[PDB]
Amino acid sequence: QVLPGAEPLYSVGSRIGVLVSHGFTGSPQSMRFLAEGFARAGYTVATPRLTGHGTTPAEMAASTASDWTADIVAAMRWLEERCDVLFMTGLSMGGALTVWAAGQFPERFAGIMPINAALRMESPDLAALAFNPDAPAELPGIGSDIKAEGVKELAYPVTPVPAIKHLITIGAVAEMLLPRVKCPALIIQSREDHVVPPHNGELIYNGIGSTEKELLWLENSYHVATLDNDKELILERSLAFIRKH
Amino acid sequence: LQVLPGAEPLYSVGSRIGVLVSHGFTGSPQSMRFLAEGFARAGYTVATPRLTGHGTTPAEMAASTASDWTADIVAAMRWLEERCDVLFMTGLSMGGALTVWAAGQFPERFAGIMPINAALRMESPDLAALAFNPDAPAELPGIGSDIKAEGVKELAYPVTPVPAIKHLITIGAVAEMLLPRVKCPALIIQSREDHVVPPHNGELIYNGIGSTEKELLWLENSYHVATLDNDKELILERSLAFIRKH
Ligand SMILES: [Cl-]
Ligand SMILES: [Cl-]
Repeated sequence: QVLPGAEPLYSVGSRIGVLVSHGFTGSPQSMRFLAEGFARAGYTVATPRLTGHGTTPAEMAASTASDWTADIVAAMRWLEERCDVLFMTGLSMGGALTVWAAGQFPERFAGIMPINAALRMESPDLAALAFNPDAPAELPGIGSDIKAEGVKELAYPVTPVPAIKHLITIGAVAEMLLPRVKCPALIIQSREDHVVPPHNGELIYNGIGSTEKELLWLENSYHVATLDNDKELILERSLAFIRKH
Repeated sequence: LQVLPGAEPLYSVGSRIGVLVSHGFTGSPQSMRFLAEGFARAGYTVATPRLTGHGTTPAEMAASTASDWTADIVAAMRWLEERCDVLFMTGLSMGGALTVWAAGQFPERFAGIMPINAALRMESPDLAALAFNPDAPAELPGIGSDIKAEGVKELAYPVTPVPAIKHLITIGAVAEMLLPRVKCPALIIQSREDHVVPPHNGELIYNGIGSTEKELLWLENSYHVATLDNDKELILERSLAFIRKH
């Protein structure tokens, strides 16, 4: 059973496609505005629901980084059916999957837009839960770090402790893949972010092999930027980035 | 399954002070045997485990994970705690990343650690592109015996099983992120020249741990599998010295 509001978005338009990925404990709700923005400009758009997300925390507890990378591949194949040119964007772990897909399939994307990508969590407490034989099954949730007032994210209200190692793994693999990324990149990072360190944007800008790259700092959003004050700016810049690459 | 000849674990019961000795990815206890026997002849209780999927077949290793390997280190820690009041841990490559992981994960538990050429950051795009690759082969060419001393052989698999690669990187990253939590005394042993794991890994550890007592020992005459190499004697001697003094 899919929680209401967490369903995936598949829209068919032109032969230019965009893959949009949400992050860890979240769902396609956090990406909907953006996804809709691209479909409305006429692009084909795949915004998958990642395995164990938008259902229950227990399901997520049993999900892995192999599932999630397979979800991105499956969405790339859906786009390659409909499309000649692909872009990918994503929030947080979705932004790490974006970097991962572009390093993994270096010739396949015309461009990427990672947003607050979670390559390095830099958290000793989080690392101390990855393989803790004495840890609770769940902690309090990671959701709704948003500057704009009265705005809600559909995400689990808790963090499933067995899934934590898989977040850290996707980030690590994406960081090591950075020099293999060569497509144009628009790296969007919140200047203040209380979930993923802002330095991740510099990390990406400084490590990729792309010759065409820009680091765009968001001044009016925290972590969930795609639902925040800068959501419209993200859409505008990303539409211009698509149009020009 | 049958354990390969030479790949048997080493367990030795001795005093109230114990040492957990961990080998690395595609390797086996044989690469740690010289060190482990040394600590046992000195009278210490010694656990040198055979990691899940290792010293059997590359197919069994393909089915083994980082949850398996950290659970192996946890059970060796439990075996030592039954027999011992004080614990140390040492290990080579992924076993040295596991040594960092256990000292960060259980910060009061160890009196000291000696990671050797610890594999926290492989810094290899080619490896990272095998981690979740839907088109990769089942096996690659092996990583075994990067050894400066001529003639010396390591008992490690002759191939790298591709699916196990994601777990190597996971352990290294979790260890790296735990570094500020490592507080016990540390002897970080690193080969100055290493064709497997970047040498800068020793600096990374030295600079990131919270330990007030720490030493970086650079090995001038060994490559990666230093526990088998020209500097093996120096490593045993300084590790025994480190144990007596902490
Ligand atoms: Cl995330
Ligand atoms: Cl290793």
